[PDB]
Amino acid sequence: GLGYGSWEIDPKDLTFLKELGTGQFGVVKYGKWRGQYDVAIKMIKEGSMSEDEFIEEAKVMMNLSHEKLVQLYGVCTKQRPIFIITEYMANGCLLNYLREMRHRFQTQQLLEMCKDVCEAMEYLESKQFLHRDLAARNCLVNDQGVVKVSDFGLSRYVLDDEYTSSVGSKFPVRWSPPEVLMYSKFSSKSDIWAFGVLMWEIYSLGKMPYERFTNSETAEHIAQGLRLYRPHLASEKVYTIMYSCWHEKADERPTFKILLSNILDVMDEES
Ligand SMILES: CN(C)C[C@H](O)COc1ccc(Nc2ncc3[nH]c(=O)c(=O)n(-c4ccc5c(c4)CCC5)c3n2)cc1
Repeated sequence: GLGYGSWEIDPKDLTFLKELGTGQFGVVKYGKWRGQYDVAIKMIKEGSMSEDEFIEEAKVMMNLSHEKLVQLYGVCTKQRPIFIITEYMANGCLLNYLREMRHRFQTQQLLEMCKDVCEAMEYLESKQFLHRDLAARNCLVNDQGVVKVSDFGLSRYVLDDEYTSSVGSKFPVRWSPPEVLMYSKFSSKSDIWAFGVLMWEIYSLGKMPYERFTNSETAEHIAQGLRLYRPHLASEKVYTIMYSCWHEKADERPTFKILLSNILDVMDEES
């Protein structure tokens, strides 16, 4: 209605039902939009986000529509804290889901999770849109057990310097290729590297990558040309796929289209 652009949701249309938890921008709630539609509501803590830049980017993000991407529905930006309204994913973050041993996952279920994420990433790659912080903690799981990629590009708007540089103390060192750690060279191939690490997280049922090392030690390890090794649940063919994401030379790493093809081939050979 009047006073709201196509990217803008009227907060008066929201019914708040449950608190999901706190993320790095603050509290996230579950609710309904116009009494019927499930939504998640990020409530953005004052001083945590580059809000004007995010709002301009939200316009681009809302047009990134793919079944395996958590949809941005709109933003509430007339008052602080601002809200980001997203698709609701009932089974929570992927990292926590993997760590719940009750699920007793078959490897075919783990490969399907990888395929979900790979499809999202092939879509973003086709739109020349980098995720910039791909990891299991940034994927969500719906009530059907479908995995979707969330928070694509959002690291660009984080004002906490601990997150936004290697000199910072919350930077995703363990998901980063050597050229990011050495030179801050972000590209499609840094997303590819991260996706390999995410496959490793899935097949390890949510272990921390390089779990016995510090971030500094991890940086040195990968700079010496050394890598993660094979999760017990990963077949030889699955391991080859994740390992292909870690070529020292970025231009030798596959595309998301190639990875998707490889993952489908393994699904065919292993089901
Ligand atoms: C019961 N117990 C064991 C699980 C906890 O109760 C956590 O349950 C949860 C968490 C998230 C969801 N679903 C959802 N759906 C769309 C989201 N969109 C966002 O932008 C967004 O930022 N989060 C989110 C992402 C990560 C985290 C939170 C929110 C809260 C802390 C971690 C979204 N979480 C469901 C259930």
